[PDB]
Amino acid sequence: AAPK
Amino acid sequence: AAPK
Amino acid sequence: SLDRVDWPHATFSTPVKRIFDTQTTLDFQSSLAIHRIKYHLHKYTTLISHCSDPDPHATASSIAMVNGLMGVLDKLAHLIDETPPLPGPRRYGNLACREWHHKLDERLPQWLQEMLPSEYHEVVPELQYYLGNSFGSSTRLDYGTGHELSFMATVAALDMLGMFPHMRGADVFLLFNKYYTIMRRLILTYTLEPAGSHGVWGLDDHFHLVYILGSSQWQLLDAQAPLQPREILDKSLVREYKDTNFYCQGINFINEVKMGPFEEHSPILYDIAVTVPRWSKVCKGLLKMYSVEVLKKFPVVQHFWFGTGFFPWVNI
Amino acid sequence: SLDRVDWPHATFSTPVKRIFDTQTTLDFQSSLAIHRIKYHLHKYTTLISHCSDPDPHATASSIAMVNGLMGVLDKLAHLIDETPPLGNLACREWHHKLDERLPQWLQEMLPSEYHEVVPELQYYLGNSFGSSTRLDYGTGHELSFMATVAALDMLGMFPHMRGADVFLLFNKYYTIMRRLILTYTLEPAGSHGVWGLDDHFHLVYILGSSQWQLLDAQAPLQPREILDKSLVREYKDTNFYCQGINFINEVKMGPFEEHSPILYDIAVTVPRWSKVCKGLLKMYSVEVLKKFPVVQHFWFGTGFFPWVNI
Ligand SMILES: [Cl-]
Repeated sequence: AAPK
Repeated sequence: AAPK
Repeated sequence: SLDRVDWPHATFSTPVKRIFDTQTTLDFQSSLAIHRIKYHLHKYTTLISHCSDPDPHATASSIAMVNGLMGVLDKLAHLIDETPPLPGPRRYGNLACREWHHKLDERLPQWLQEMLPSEYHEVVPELQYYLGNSFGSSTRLDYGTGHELSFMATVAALDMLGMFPHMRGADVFLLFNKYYTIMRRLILTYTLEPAGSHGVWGLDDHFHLVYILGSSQWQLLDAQAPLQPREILDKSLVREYKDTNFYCQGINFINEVKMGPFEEHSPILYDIAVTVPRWSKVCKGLLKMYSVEVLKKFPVVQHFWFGTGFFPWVNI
Repeated sequence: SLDRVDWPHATFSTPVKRIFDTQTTLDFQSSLAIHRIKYHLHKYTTLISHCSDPDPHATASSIAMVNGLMGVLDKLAHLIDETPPLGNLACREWHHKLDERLPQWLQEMLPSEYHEVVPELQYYLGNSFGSSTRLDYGTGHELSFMATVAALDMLGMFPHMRGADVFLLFNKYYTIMRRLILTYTLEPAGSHGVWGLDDHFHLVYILGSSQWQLLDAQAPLQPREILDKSLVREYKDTNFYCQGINFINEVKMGPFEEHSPILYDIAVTVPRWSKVCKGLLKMYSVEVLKKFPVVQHFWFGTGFFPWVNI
């Protein structure tokens, strides 16, 4: 969902 | 390895 | 219900943050806000595929409201002129931009005041927000799928109030055409950075909806369509249709801005052009994409804010 | 071997496009060239962890070639000064002069018993500056730089190379790069956007972390502290990471958590530099070396980075  |  | 805000008995307030982290983007997947969004996106896609062949010189709907939402885009379009950009390197968000948004955040509430008739003004704070957030980031000096998503949201709101009776694909064509005219002009003048951009691993730096719309328009004609998906690869033909069709309009805009061989810089659109035999496929595929690549990704959706009127953070 | 070149008995030729598609990016993964790249990657990285506190107004190494190559970087720096803007159309123009004058300048740089090496070198360095025609810069160009300094290493041009030189060299290189990007308005070449590490660079941040890695907890900054604008500013001549993050800081406008979510994440998450370094390497092999949009334009000669198996 969100960059890591 | 490449966008598709 | 996915389609009509229960006007009168349903209360509005200023929308507020709700997407925060990974889970929060996921709970959003099941919200009433989203089912409305996906619904109005379906409708406008379905509608627009009636308009394969829009009037490039069209000026007004027969619906009052497409004409107001037209005229208010018009007013905030005049604003760019009043906000000459700052000299210097054409490389990042050009600073003049903060100013334009200050001016916007000042007469928008007025301009929607006039636009909706009396009885509705108690809708503005919610509406204000969405339209307001349609044109790029206030302080990042960017613009991407998330705001484009916000404009569709504005319209869906106005729609949810039942002020687009019998809206034909030509009305969707008309409002978005002005919308993209403006956004094309903002991106170039304020020299804006992309937001939520997935780089060379995304559809387009700023847009996705344009393409789902463009593609829809030729959906129903595919074999008898003035161009094939293969052909948007031809700078000359794209130009020929860039007024009649959002997909050409999109591709034309990449083409203007970005410098290399098209295949190197827009590899996905390239693959589509070379791989999807027909527009009805592209659109099916570009819709599936939207709901992954925008509706489910955080950098892209976290500035969707929820009120209690149009796009509530309640479950299903 | 990863390390030397059969000089003079391996032959050298103008590099030539080799990575074409998904298939051939996966072959490349077993090329001599790739291991020769990975090998020097490690080298510079561990060397530089020797150099947490480099002389920020050092000019000259004690090694012959690092001033020679310094001097070449310098000869083309100067080229910019004589090629003003209106990506930016003045720029193909700059690249044009780079190839008129560059084979020539590497002519001086090496011993006359070496000239056979240029077409190949010529290619690798002359491509460390972003595309002739696409008007972009990205990590494949950065990887090209390293590649070049590796060619030199491989002719043993650099005996007992020290961290401090692997600084100095690179530190100069980026100095030009920050310049070329702004003066030319060069776009991001081959990037993930927000889903990538930096619009333009990945090595700055490996080196960057190396340096502070050995001392981690006694490092002047900790990894969460890159998020403070002035602490970052203090270190940016002396530490590549801060230089990296400084650059972002003076170019990208919103909150940092918002426009470089990945670097943010690192900084709020990875407790110690050695681990930050460890990650960025692992990630350099996925995100740069196995990504075709990024390596496609790494061409292969017969002499330095050859397109053959193991
Ligand atoms: Cl700021």
